[PDB]
Amino acid sequence: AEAGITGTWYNQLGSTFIVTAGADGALTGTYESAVGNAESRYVLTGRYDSAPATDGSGTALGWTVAWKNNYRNAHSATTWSGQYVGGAEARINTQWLLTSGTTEANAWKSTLVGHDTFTKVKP
Amino acid sequence: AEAGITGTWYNQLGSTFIVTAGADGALTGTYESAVGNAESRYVLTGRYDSAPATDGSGTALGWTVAWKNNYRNAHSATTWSGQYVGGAEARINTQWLLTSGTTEANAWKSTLVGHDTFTKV
Amino acid sequence: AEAGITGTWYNQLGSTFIVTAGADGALTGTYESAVGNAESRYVLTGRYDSAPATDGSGTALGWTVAWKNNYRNAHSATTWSGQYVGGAEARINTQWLLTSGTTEANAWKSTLVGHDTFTKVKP
Amino acid sequence: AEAGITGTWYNQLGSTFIVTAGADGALTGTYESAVGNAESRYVLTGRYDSAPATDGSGTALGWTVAWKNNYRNAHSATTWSGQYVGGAEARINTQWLLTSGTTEANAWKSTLVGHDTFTKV
Repeated sequence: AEAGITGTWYNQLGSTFIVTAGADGALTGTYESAVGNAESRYVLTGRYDSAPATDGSGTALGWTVAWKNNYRNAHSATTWSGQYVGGAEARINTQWLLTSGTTEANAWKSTLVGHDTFTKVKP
Repeated sequence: AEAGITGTWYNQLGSTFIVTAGADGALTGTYESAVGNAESRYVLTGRYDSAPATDGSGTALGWTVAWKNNYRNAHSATTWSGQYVGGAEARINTQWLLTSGTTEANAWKSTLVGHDTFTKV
Repeated sequence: AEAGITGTWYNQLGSTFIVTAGADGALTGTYESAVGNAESRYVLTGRYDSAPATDGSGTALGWTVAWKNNYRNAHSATTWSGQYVGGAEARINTQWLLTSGTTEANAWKSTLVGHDTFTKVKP
Repeated sequence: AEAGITGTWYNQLGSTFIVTAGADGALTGTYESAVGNAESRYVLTGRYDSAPATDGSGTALGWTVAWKNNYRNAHSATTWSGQYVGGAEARINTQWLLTSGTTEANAWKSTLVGHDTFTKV
C-alpha cells in the first residue's frame, strides 16, 4: 500500500527520510543524513511494488540519493534496496551501496556497503 | 561527463537501459531485462552527480527498477550504484542489489548482489 | 587479543560459531547453521588482525564455511567479513556473501548478501 | 573441477593468488596485492566444495586474508566468495568484502565491496 510507505521515517543513526508513494509505483521525497559529507536535504527518487503479494510477504522497494544539493557536493550516490514490512511496528529493512566518483586507478575503493533499518514515525 | 549518459546502453548479458539525464541530477527511462522473471520494459528512476569533479574522476550515479509492469510482477526491486566514465568508449560500471519481498522467516535469503557493465554497443 | 575472540558465539537467528584464535592470526573452529540446507557442524577457517590498533578500534577478521560435511552438501560457501568489538558486551558485527555453484547462464543469481551480529557466551 | 584450483592465479589488477586445494575442502596459500596498504605476501586460508555437482555447475569457494605480515599492518581483512569454472580457460569469479577495524562512530564506512576475476595468465 502506498499510504503505509508514505510518511516520515528515521534510521538507527538518526537520518530522516520523508517519502510519498505514488499509485504508479513511484517514490519521491527528501533525505537528511546524519553522517558523511552532507548537509540539509537531498532529493530522493525510487520505485516500489504497488501490488505486493498478500501473505506476510514484505513489499520490495529501492531508492537513490545523489549527494549534491545547493549547499554541498560529495560526488557520490547511495542506493538503498530492501523491503517494507507493515505491522504496528512498521519497518523498512535495507541494504545499501554508496559509490564515490573516482579515477580509474582508485576504482577498487569506490563502493561502500552496509545496512539500514528505518522506523516510521509520521505520515 | 554529464550529457553523455543520455542514450541506449547494454550490459554484458544483453539487457537494454534507455536513459535521459536531466540538468539537475534526474535519471529517467526504461529497462528491459535479458534475465529473470521479467518481460518487456519497466520504468526506472535515479539520480547522478550533475557537477562532477574536474580531475580524472567518474560521475557517480544510481537507479532503481521495481519489477512490475502491465505484463508481470516479480515482487522484487533492483538498485544499481556505480559511475559513468566518458571517453571514446564510454561505460557505466555498477554493482547492484536485487531484493525480493519475503516472509520474515526467509528474510536472510532476500537479497542477491552482482555487478553489471554497460556500454553503447 | 586472540583470547577475547576464542569462545562460543551465537547470532540473531540461533546459529552457533565455536572458534579458537591462534597467535599467528589463524581462526579455526566449527559452524552450526540455524537456516538453509545444512545439518550438524561444518569446518570453518579464517584470519584476524593479531595486532590491532589500541584506540577504541575494532579488530578486523573474516572466515569461510563451505557447506559440505559428512552428512550433507549444499554446493555453496559463505564468507563473513567484519570486526570484533571487545567490551562487557563483546560482539562480532559482520556482513556476509553466500555463493552457490551454478551453471554459466544462472551465475547472475549465485550470490546472496546479508549481515550477522554475534554475541559471545563461553570461552 | 577439483584439483585445477591448485596453482598460481592473477586477477585483473595484477594481484597474485598462490593456492593449494586439499582433498577434503581446505584452501591454503599466499596472496600478494597490487593495490592498497600492503607489501609482499600475506597468508590466506579458505574452503571449497570438494565434491561439486556433475551438471554444468561451478565449484563454490571462499578465502580470507588479514592484511598483516612482518612488514605492514593495514588493520583490515578481505573475504572473497565465488566459484571456480574449469575448462580450457579456467577462471575463478568472485565478489569480495574488505572490512577495516574502525571506532563505533565510523562503523558505517568500514566495508568496501567489489569483484575480482582470476585466471592463470
